[PDB]
Amino acid sequence: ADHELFLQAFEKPTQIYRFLRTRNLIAPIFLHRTLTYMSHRNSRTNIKRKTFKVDDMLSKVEKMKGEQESHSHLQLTFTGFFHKVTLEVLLVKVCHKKRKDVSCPIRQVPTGKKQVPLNPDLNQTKPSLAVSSNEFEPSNSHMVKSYSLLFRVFVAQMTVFDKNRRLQLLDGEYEVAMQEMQGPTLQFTLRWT
Amino acid sequence: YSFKCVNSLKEDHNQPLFGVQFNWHSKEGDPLVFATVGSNRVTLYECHSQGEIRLLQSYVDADADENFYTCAWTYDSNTSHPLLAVAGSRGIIRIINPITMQCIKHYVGHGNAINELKFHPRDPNLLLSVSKDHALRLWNIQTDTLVAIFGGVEGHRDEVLSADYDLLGEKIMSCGMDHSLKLWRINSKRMMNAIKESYDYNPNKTNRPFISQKIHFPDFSTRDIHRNYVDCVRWLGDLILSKSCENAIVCWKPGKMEDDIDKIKPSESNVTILGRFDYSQCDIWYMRFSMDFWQKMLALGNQVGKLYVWDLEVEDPHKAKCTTLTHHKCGAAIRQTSFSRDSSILIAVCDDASIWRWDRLR
Amino acid sequence: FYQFLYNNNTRQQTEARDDLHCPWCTLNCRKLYSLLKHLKLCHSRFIFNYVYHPKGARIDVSINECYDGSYAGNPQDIHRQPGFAFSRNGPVKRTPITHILVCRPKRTKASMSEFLESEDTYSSGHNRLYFHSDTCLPLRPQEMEVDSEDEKDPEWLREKTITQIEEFSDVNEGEKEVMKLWNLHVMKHGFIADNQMNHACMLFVENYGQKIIKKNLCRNFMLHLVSMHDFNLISIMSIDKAVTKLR
Amino acid sequence: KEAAFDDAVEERVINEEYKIWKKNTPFLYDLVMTHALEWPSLTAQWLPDVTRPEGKDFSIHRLVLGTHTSDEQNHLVIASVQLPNDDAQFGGFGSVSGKIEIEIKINHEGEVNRARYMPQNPCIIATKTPSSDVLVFDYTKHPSKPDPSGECNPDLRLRGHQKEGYGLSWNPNLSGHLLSASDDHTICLWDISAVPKEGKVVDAKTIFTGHTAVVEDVSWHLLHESLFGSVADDQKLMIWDTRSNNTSKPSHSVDAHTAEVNCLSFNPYSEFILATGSADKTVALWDLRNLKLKLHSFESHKDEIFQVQWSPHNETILASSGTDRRLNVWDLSKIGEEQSPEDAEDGPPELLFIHGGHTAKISDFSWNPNEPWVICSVSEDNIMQVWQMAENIYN
Amino acid sequence: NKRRKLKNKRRRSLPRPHDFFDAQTLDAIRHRAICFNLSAHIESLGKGHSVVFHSTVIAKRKEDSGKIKLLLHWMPEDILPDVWVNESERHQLKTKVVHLSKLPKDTALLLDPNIYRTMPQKRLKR
Amino acid sequence: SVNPNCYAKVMMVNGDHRIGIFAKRAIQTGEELFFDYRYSQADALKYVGIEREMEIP
Amino acid sequence: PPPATQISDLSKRKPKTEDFLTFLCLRGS
Repeated sequence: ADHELFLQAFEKPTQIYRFLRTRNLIAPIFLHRTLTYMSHRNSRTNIKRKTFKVDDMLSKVEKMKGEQESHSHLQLTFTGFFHKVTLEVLLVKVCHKKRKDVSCPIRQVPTGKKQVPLNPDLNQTKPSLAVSSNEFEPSNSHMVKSYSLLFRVFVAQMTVFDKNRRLQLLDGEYEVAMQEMQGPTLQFTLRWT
Repeated sequence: YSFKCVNSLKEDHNQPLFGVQFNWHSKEGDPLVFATVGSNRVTLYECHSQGEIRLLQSYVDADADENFYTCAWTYDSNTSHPLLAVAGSRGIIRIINPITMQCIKHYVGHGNAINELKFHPRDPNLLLSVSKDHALRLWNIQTDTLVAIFGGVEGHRDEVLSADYDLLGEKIMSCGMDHSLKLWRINSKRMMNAIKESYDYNPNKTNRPFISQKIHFPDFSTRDIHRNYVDCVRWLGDLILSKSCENAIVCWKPGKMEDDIDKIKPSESNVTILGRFDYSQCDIWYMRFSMDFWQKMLALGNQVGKLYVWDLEVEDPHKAKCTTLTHHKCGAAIRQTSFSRDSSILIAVCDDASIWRWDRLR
Repeated sequence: FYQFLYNNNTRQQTEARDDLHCPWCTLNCRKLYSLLKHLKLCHSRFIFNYVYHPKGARIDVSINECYDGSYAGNPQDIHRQPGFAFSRNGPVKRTPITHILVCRPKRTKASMSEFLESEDTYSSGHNRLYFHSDTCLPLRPQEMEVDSEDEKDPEWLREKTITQIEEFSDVNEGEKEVMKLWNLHVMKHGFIADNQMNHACMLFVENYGQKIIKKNLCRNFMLHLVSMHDFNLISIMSIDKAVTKLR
Repeated sequence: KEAAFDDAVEERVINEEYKIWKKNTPFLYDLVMTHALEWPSLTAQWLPDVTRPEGKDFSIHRLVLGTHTSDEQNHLVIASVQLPNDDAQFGGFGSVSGKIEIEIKINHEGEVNRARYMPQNPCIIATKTPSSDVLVFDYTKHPSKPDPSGECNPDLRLRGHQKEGYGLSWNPNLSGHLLSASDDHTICLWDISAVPKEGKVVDAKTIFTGHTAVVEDVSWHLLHESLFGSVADDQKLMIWDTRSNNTSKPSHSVDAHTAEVNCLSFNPYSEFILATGSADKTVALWDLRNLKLKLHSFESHKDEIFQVQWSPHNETILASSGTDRRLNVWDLSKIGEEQSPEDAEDGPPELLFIHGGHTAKISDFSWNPNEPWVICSVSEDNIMQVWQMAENIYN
Repeated sequence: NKRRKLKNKRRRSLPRPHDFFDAQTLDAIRHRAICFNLSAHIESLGKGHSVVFHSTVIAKRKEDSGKIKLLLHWMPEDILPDVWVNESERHQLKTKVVHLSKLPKDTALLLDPNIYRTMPQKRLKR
Repeated sequence: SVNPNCYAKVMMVNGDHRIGIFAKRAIQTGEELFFDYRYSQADALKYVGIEREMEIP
Repeated sequence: PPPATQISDLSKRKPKTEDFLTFLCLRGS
């Protein structure tokens, strides 16, 4: 008869199996490398004789190899807004979710503002610098995720740090898009005085 | 008598249609909503002026491949939300709340199929589901606990398909293919104790489950009324209507004409026949008529698609001045009929997925 | 080549996208044995067969008619009302159960010569859910023990026999009550022996002798006794006992 | 709501996964035992004593558990189980009579928050209860049959904690010495060996107040009776030593993870190795000397983990499980070992094995002496799971 | 029993044990899968094992030298943390394909909650 | 079933004919019970043709 | 159906509506 009805009979089993693959490829029920008939996987034997006190000094070896530091004291100088009204900036702090709380809490602070002209394109004026202290702290970042910054004339966001303990930004020039409620945009550059 | 077809809609599934239901459980000024059960689809509609009918939310039983047979409008006092129970060949009761858009009360336990659904006139939480296995079970949906069951050892030896509540909900008539006429008195001192206790139950109270009761001894029985299958009996006050495949409708009262219905003992066997509103062209069963809200007007369809209409006034079977309304476009099989909570709107449903609304010509 | 068959009435054939790769799970099997082993276990909802190809490999598949798709947890949970089902929010009394599925893995080595040619349960306990016999309703493990549902004498039987007594016309009501009490005494206990017959005598008078006074049907009851003494089930001293119990 | 709808869909999923897991189970597991209990038990542990009947593959093992019920009387229960020492004996392996049963019942109060046997005499046990007093029992003195009167006899029970809690650890060397944690943020100690006929209730011998948060784990060093540590929700663990003057200043301290930590486990073989899980899907370990540097971290788990244990007879094996309804096995000898791309896509080399054969979340998993290759595990569904991995993974 | 064969020794033909799944959930999953493919394109573009990431720029960054950089961003908004890229490697990163095994931990629930649901959903009890 | 764990046996009690059932073999907890209806072979196929048996040999 | 095109029949069967992809699934109708 018509294969459409034949396909219709088998559609649900295949659709079920397609979703089953997707979740297991993300949350597997078992280790496929442990399969007897898949023996080429994990072909290496278990050398249980391998000691584990060696992990102690090996950890020190990588730690002095992976020593990190940060500049010091964020600074940034303003540049004219570009669009076809002043602008405000905000700083936020993101924290890890604990057992009792359902969603990871986030705290925000009004870092400052600047009196940007009404879409100043060029030759607007004769500059101003925004001063940021050492608000970020590695010990604080131990208990909370990395911080981030907000921009509103109008919403925009820019994050300072990553979980790899390496700073994302640097003292070059920046020009972020400015979305409302290409297009609106604010420019500046970063410093470390 | 003062009626004419003003509207007619047909469902696209072309499945045979079944029990109709008009939401008489409404309030003054509420939209006039009625419901109907198909094979596996359930559809609701509201009548409107000019002959328009606006299709309302409609569902389908895409999981249970069965033909729905009976339905009954439902109301919840707690949420003030109306509902409507349904049933079919698989003997499973589902009660969908239009406010919830869904059914969340699941009730199974009947043997083969369900062929009748009706609520208590006073308590909306009590329902009788007549079944194919000759069983008469009662459910306390508000407590979800089962109530006494009727039939059993001395019940109908054949499938019952027609039963009715009286106006006050005190006696329940029952008739099936065995042509037996068995009734049971609700007011029996034992039962309301259980009904009260049906409302007093906690599953976590004890390991002992609720004790629903069993009955086998009707307050009266007989079979002399019809020599063919009976499928339409109603409580005409203290009088009892009855319709068979033999193209006659007969009303009758127990014992002698002076005998009180409530004074009749179970040992009684006498009959008083006072009904001759006969018909024709409808020699097959599984046809159900309709009644107006005020019990003043009787309308019955026909297999050949006509109508058999009489009033419940002083007009009596002494002459039986019939009103045979007819629409030429409808002739296949008038499966059921349904009045509104008044005598103004009549909806006639044909078997071939088509309905035919008749509005009063007053 | 993948063959899909519906009673051979309608069928579709496709071509494999790369060899030794699962169409559904997208696993690079790298072994046709690891492939066919993957097919049955992973895709249990279907059936699979090897029909060979001009190249050498062709697979035909179809639906598992006896697929074991069903709920595996506590059976009592399914029949609860929605919302109450799948609660998992409190301890639930459930019947004990035990199953044994692996006594020793066979661990047979892979071999296609045997595998293609071939292609070419220690449970214990009350597993399934039981239902109330009287009312066709599901049981709960809580009451799973006391539920005899059976006894010496059902209630409806008591009703039917009493009704049948009234049918008799030749019997005055004084006598009619006598056997009603006496009979209902009988299948209440189900005596079967002559010794029990006598023992039932002082037993019946002991329980209902006051009710005999209440009904004031004593004289009929002495005569009802005398019949048994005529039937040899009663001795004279037994009759004396009834007199003492009555008075 | 959609969450209710999705959970209902999730109910179908977990049933599917168990079905799928069951299908593949025999070819990956060398033993499959399953049993369901009337009332869920929070924790379970093997009796160290074991006996193997002559000429009989099934070995006599005994397990101890508690009772958690809705509103009925709870009991302290000890159950026996038979498991085939020889798999060559094919009533699948043994007789049809069954290989598992329960022998001991004693009235229990509330639910067993935590219970263990003191090593120098497994007959005497202590049980953490919803009541403040930590109950102590010995099944030898008490009748095996449950007492229907409802009375319990927590003889030599322990006082000292204001409220209930989690965390119990007998001293491996000192007899009668155990550390208990509570919601009182305090760690209490007792000396059972020194307990007189004082009234069958023993006040805390020593009370510690180091952690600021609810202390939930505390354990002695597996080799040193003097050394012990505590773990609380404060995400900070602190190492302690006995007789060290004030009881609130720890000898050492470190924050284990960025989320709450409630699981501590020293290595029985290596003195220095101390495994520490966390609720942030992360499990780690530390060194007795190197507190500032984490040796390694494990994050394969997809939810909170609070039960950790080191495999017997196997120093390289550590296992943990939690709310993700998964149990993860790790090979220490394989940390960072190069593996084929078919292995990296499967898991890290250090990841030994992953088990997920239980519809309900498992609250406890426990192996036993003399059987390093089987794990008992208690799920919420009253299910007792015992299973043996294939030898092929560990050659 | 020593001669105990495989588990297949049950019966020839018996009534079906009734399937646990349902229809209305099946359609919802399909449409959820359908709308999932409308953005991730696992079935259409990823062949059931891959996801397509098209690159967009939020900010343009220029240093003191000619290493002008762009901050690439991808539409699913559940993608990897946002990274700075230069102008030279623009226009071919405009189509990034990442395997499922390479997805971050948090992305497991971002794409679909039903991938893993913490069944208690709250602290009813320990 | 054709190979039942139970069998039917007529008996005489106090002048009353009755039929009882007894276990054809020893039986453990939770078994399903069977006995031979003992109709004709053609009748057996007509009503009780289901045998639910796999052939070991 | 006469053309046994490819494994693409799966990609033909599922997206029967809502902008069927690849524009070639119609061949194996």
